[PDB]
Amino acid sequence: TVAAYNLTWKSTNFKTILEWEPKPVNQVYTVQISTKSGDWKSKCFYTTDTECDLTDEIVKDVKQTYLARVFSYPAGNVESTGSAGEPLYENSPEFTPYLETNLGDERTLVRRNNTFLSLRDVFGKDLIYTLYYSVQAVIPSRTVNRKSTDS
Amino acid sequence: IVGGKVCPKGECPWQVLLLVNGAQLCGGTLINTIWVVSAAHCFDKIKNWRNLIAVLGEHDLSEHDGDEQSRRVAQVIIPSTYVPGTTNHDIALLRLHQPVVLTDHVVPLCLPERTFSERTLAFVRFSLVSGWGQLLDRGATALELMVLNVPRLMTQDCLQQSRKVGDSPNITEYMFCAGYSDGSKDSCKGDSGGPHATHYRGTWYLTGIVSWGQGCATVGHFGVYTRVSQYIEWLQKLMRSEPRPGVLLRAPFP
Amino acid sequence: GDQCASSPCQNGGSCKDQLQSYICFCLPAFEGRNCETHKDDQLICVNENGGCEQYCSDHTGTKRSCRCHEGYSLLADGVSCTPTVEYPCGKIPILE
Ligand SMILES: C[C@@H]1CCCC[C@H]1Oc1cccc(-c2nc3cc(C(N)=[NH2+])c(F)cc3[nH]2)c1[O-]
Repeated sequence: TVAAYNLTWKSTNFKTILEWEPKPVNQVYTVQISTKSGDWKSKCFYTTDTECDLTDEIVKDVKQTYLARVFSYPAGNVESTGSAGEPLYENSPEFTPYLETNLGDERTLVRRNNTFLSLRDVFGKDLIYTLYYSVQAVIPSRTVNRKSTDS
Repeated sequence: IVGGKVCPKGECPWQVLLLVNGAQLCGGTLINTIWVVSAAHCFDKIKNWRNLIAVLGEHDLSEHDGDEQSRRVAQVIIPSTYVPGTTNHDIALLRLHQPVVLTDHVVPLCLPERTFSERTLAFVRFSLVSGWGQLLDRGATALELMVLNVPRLMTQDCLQQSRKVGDSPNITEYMFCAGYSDGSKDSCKGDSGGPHATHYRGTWYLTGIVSWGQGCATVGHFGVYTRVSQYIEWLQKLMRSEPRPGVLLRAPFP
Repeated sequence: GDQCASSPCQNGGSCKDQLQSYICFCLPAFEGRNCETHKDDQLICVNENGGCEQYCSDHTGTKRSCRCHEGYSLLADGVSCTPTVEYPCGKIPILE
């Protein structure tokens, strides 16, 4: 079995997908996501895909930092394990939705009481826009992806 | 236990204390009124086999209150694969001479089904480890039972984070690591044999046995626990066997 | 699918166009880039213990069955267990 590599997070307005490599050759992958002190939850069970949508889990607490890992199982033997009786896996980067998702009134993939929240309902005063003095959304208190793009 | 807290009286009802001639030996866990699970190395040097006792209901080693029960250990069964002096196959199943009575201070910890353990418990992050062992490496052992919540790690992550040498064996499939690498918390000497219990949807189960590590709370190190999921078959089969006429018994493993 | 133009969002989702990319706002029961996975079709034991309180068994072409530990009995709902003894294991009496 080979371990996945290049695990990346692709996130815009909280829609979060993890992507990795390789394209499997007779093997499947399962993903587990957690917060540093939470239990791991599995997703995309035994898939051949190289991406896993995690939105549902990260929008529960966008202010948490999540960590994810991808397990690689030979196809046919989803009970394969390595020398230490565990499945081969690789971890992703940590991701803190609130400080790392990309931006584009707009609604986000964050839901509250079965509905969706919007950019301001989530970034309240951390969100400002620009004109020149066209528009761009900016969250000046960020480290990364502080501005969005324009329209 | 280093960096733990006192387990309030009765919150660790499965905790066993093994004594040899009145002296503290190791900890143990109660799986049912007559069977206790501990670590196999705790009996590497026992020559006073009929001076081995288990205490349940125990909390405060100095004073005596009603709650404690003592039973002699009739048999100690360890894997045939354990080698005296090592840390692999570090599990011991003890058959008490008479059962204990269950009370609010004496309750067994459920011994889970292998699949449930491997598949669900193994991914619960924190479990509690407890004992009356040293409170710091080479420090003073405790008097009131101590308990600590430790995070579990998959070996890849353990091997990846731990520092290269010391008298540190390998992490086999029969072990697992849990703990902190910043030397703040960990299990220690005196806790050996005791439990690593996981709480899953209202019940607690036995996932590990306190086994070994580099010192206690050594920086760049984690505590290593016997992975009980690998012996459930073995345990259950033994707890249904008929008494055979030895005190130390090495039972076939697998 | 291609960005919005080719209605990429399945099972009732709505597409939002981005910088070429799009985002699909799925419905409560589906997730995935293109709202393609049905949350309601992964009732297996590796998925949050199949929803079972204690033990889970997966079965060929038939739903998974939840079970209990000795001293416990499975309840009506098919997932929960109740103790049928005084001191059921893994329970702490003073916290009961
Ligand atoms: C009671 C037996 C009698 C035979 C020789 C070893 C002795 O037990 C021990 C003697 C010295 C140290 C330990 C011991 N240190 C330990 C350290 C750790 C840890 N770093 N988390 C642990 F989990 C268990 C330990 N057990 C220990 O369990």
